[PDB]
Amino acid sequence: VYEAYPEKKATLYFLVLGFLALIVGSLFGPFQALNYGNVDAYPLLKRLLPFVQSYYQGLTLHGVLNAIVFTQLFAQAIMVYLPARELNMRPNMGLMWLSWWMAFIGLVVAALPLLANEATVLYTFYPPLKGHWAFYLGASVFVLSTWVSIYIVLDLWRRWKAANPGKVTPLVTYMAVVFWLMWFLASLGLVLEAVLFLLPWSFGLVEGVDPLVARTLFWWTGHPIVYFWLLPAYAIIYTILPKQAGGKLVSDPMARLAFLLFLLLSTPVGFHHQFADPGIDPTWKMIHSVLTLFVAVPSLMTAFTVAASLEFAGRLRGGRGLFGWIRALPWDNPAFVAPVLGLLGFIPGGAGGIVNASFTLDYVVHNTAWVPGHFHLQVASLVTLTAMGSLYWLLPNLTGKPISDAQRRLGLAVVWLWFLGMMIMAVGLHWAGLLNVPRRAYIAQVPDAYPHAAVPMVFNVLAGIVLLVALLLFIYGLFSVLLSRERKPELAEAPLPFAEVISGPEDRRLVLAMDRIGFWFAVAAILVVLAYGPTLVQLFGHLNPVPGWRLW
Amino acid sequence: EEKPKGALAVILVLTLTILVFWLGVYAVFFARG
Amino acid sequence: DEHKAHKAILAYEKGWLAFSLAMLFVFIALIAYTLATHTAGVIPAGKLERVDPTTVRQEGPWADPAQAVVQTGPNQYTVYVLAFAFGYQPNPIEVPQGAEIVFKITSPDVIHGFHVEGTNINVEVLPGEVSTVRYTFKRPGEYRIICNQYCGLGHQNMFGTIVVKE
Ligand code: HAS
Ligand code: HEM
Ligand code: CUA
Repeated sequence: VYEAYPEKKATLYFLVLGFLALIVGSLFGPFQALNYGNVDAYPLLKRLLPFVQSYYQGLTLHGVLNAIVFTQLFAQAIMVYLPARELNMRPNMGLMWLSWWMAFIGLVVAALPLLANEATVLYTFYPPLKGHWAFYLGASVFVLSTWVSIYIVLDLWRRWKAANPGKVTPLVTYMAVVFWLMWFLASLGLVLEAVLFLLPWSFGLVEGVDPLVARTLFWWTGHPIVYFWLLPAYAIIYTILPKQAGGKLVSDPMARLAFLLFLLLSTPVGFHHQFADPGIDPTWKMIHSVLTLFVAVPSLMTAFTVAASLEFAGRLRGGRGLFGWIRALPWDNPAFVAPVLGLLGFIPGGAGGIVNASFTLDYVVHNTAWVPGHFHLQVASLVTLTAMGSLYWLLPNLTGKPISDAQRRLGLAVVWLWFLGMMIMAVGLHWAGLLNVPRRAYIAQVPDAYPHAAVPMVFNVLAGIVLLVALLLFIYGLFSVLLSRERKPELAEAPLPFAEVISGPEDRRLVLAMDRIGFWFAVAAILVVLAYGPTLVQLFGHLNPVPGWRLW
Repeated sequence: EEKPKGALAVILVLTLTILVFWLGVYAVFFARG
Repeated sequence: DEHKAHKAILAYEKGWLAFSLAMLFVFIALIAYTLATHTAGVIPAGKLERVDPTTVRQEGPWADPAQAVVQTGPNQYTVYVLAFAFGYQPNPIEVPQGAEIVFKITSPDVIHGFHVEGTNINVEVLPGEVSTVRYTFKRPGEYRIICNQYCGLGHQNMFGTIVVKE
């Protein structure tokens, strides 16, 4: 297990590191949900943890830990370990263990300041909000790690391409390749935003940073970063769920095309986060809008490919008429159950995002509690649930520890609660957003400030209780899996459960074209030079740096 | 065997849910106009 | 079977595609609809219009708050607003009804939000830059301004007031 696949170990450390992160970050959730239901439990939390000074220090850890530390680590686990196991190759271990220590040292470096109240700036850290230099230095190093993650997978692909000239990229690899490439293009904004401004700014080397340029450059990454969260799930959903589900991936090509399209349209769409900004041309915003409705196509595609697969998996295990196939599925199965539930809520999640996309409509919901509503369905439901369920096949595979009857049932427990709780919370937040309730606010410290929002508050609070149990149950579940001296090697070498693929004759021509990865990559690059170049050049001509503020 | 009526339901629940959300807001949009 | 089922999958994969595209295009047609009417005002101006955050409230159109409102057109009034750590100026903002109001907003500290409850006005305010938005108030009375971009510990507590005179 460890010594002809030590990748299993390096992979396992990305998980623990990540799951300890999701646990710590998550603690603040239940609180913030009640906070949105008009209850102040923060003296209660302040008495659990002496170091918390404000709602906002807590929302910062929560944003950062969960959405930045958890998700990247999961990404690293999945989008490196999966391709390696399909190809039956080892990554450069020297390089792989460098990526780990960089994600650990960046994490640590950043935390010290975060936990000391020197970076209460949210996971977006918009200037002139000026946090401690080690939080910028820490996050940068934390991100940069992913650059080794790109390289490593590119290497494995160079290696397999060579042993096999002419041959088509295997599916998971194909996916991991466009994924890491797309993520390299993404990360250019944030790195430039770090290298050119943030880092000098807090190092004392300049007294000021441009708010518009800073956010424009940040949103170059902060959109594709969410796809950088999703694909590792889509990867699993496409090539492993359908096995767990009792059937097959119905289309190899469609899954590549899906991901291709992500490589193309994930990065040039950032002014969707800036509809509400000055100094960016109305023409460009609409352009960025059309392209955003475009990046929604892959997922619309994904809905169909995936649905079919489950219908056929449920057909295979004797599923009946219009809906019969749904019952026939293995509902006893945490690995099956967790992302299928996530996928139900991904429906609404998406249908929100598209409202969000459509320029003029974004002035109804922008910075309300509706964006939270939205993204929780997305990253704290689907990505996280896919993550959660996946321990039930991935963790046995890493360590060789099997899952008992009860730990499974404890998991089923967690996932049905998490999902329901996430559903519920989405009603509240969406509802609250339409009633103009802003986000990122300590609203329970102004009790008579949203009196027309009485009801959705109930839901928030209710989701807060449910999801507190959800998380506690999970922490217990997780650690029982991790701290049992229960071990067998034979199922730890037992292969990952990859699905077989349905593949037609027409594939050939289509799949060969999508393999022209250098070309597709070049286009993606051009798409970003076209979509951001004009606007960036403008800004870089008329730079108005303003001093930093500390307001916590 | 035959036509993926299950998938065709799902893409139909998706389609119904996109419209509700979108038109639901477009309506609100003009109302706050 | 099996191959028999890949064909008919792919067709409807194309078909679902066809549909979703049209549907997505109609959205695009309805959006550039809103863009051709009056409601398009709430879109910030694109033109860069730079100011200095450390002087904005001692010299120029944001220093005296009683200067805020100016007849700038035959039915057009410009209102210079300052969003700042935990409030708005003037407080309240007083604007006449039915008139086109051209809000010019900025900040002397960090980013704030300018979200006028009841309306489509929802513009980010940025130190160093000027958010130009326009809007015609149709129903009179008090409107409440909400800062919806975290600004520091007093964020939750940063409200203003628009007063639209009949
Ligand atoms: C990881 C999580 C992320 C995903 C994924 C995501 C999806 C989208 N979003 Fe979003 N979003 C926006 C647009 C979209 C669009 C167009 C999509 C699309 O990618 C959506 C594609 C999804 C679909 C088209 C639905 C497909 C459904 C499927 C695949 C499930 C079907 C289920 C089946 C088949 C199972 C059935 C099985 C059975 C057994 C029944 C916009 C604007 O365009 C804003 C700015 C709003 C503002 O003012 O800030 C925004 C705001 C956010 C923020 C806030 C950032 C901040 O703090 O400021 C985050 C974190 C976020 C994350 C995510 N978002 N989003
Ligand atoms: C225990 C379940 C969770 C609960 C009850 C919860 C609660 C909340 C609430 C109520 C908000 C809105 C707070 C506000 O706007 O002031 C929020 C924000 C947020 N949540 Fe969660 N959360 C949970 C788990 C997660 C997870 C696992 C992730 C990431 C994968 C996540 C990602 C985020 C992000 C990115 C924000 C935005 C914070 C910001 O604006 O800086 N949440 N959370
Ligand atoms: Cu100013 Cu929130």
